[PDB]
Amino acid sequence: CPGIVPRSVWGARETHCPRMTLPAKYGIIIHTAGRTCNISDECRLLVRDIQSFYIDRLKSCDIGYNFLVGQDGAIYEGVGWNVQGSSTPGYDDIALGITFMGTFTGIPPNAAALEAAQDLIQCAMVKGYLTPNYLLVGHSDVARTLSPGQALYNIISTWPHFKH
Amino acid sequence: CPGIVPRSVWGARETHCPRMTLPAKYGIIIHTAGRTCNISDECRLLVRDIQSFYIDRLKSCDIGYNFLVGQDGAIYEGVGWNVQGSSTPGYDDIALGITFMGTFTGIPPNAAALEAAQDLIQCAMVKGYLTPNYLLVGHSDVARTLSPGQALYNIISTWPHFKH
Amino acid sequence: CPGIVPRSVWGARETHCPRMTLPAKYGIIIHTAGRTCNISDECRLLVRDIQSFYIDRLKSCDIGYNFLVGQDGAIYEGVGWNVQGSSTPGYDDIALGITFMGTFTGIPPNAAALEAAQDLIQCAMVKGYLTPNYLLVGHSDVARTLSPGQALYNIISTWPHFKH
Amino acid sequence: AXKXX
Repeated sequence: CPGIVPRSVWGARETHCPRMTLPAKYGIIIHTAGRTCNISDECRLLVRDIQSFYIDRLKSCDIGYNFLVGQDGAIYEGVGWNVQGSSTPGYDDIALGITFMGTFTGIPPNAAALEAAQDLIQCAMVKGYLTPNYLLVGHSDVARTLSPGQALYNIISTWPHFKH
Repeated sequence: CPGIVPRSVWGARETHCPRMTLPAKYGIIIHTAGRTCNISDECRLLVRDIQSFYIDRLKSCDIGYNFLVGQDGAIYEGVGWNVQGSSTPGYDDIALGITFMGTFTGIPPNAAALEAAQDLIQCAMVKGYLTPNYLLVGHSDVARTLSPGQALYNIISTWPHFKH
Repeated sequence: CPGIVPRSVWGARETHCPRMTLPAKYGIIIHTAGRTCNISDECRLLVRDIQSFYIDRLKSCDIGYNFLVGQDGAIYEGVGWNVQGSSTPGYDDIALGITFMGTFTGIPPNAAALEAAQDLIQCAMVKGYLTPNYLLVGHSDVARTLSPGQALYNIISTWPHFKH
Repeated sequence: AXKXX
């Protein structure tokens, strides 16, 4: 889909992890709970630091998110559409993880970011990447976490195909 | 060759630069003219910082050195045996760059380090990575620079295949 | 893990060396290239001989191996799970060295010893001592050496989590 | 350093 800066432009380290079978029946909104980014050259560096945390500290195969969102109106590829993520035990092989870079427990993402996210989700089902009757959900609905924050959680609660 | 920690181990960024044709005719010794490292986990980090400076600040395709040396007695892969470096105008496509992490103008590198460099070069020609009549030269002989330091230069002047 | 005779039992010398951080991403199979032992009282003595060689002769802080294997079917603690060894420059702070007391370039170790080594590794992963996706490797893969012998290298090449 | 061949 349009508007996504690929793994080669931001300098992702190379890996080889379990493949994902489409279409995915679930959609998962997550937040990093860390610092955020506003200019391009700055976000590419933020995406670099996160993948390295997942590989070096958590001992995971790769960044645990399918896609990420920068406060710069752009979308950055994590593991992509064709690889499973690792943030929700038991839903990983049938879901797509989308997380905004930053801490949005009290403050939500800017307009340009939320727009970037919805356009991505709509482009997903229009192309069969997401089942025709998929289920959008909050990270907290199927995991031992507070993510993706109350503020951002109430926003997506109104979006299409949410479960509840 | 053994005693070499790969790009995946110290976490290198992904690139796709002009490849190099073997064997190489020149062998150039360089020093970074910066800070050094003595413990493993500490060196892995110094190599990440240097690659990033070349890509981000210098606008080069990748780290401009084929191999690097830490004072922990281990060798670290830059661009490798199969990719050209970018430090000597007119010799890059026909040479192999080996630099020592640190500033050795007045003080030379420890024993552990010096041994690793010679061990590496010896493995290179033994496997055809360097022409049987390759030429060893200081960086100062073929570039507008003082590198790799007078103290380090004087020591390598006695090494084999040196040009002078 | 059961089946391990401790330092106090074989009478080790006192030391105070750098600690290791668990889990360890690598597992290294090594051999001493020295004499072997078949009866307990004899192995306890060989272990004392090895420690003193590293300390008195090589000027090392302690025995350079985490654990050792005897042909009496028992396992002997070198520096342990919580201390770094010194046998692979650049991989020491992230690996667990396991070496069989003896020389196995042509003849591999008896069934008793091999069974205790595999049991130890399995007990290591289960208790989180080794990352669930650790990498098994021979000393020759990451160092300037022929250890742990061709005979032993072939056997371990079929063992799980091997890299290659 | 110092690209150009």
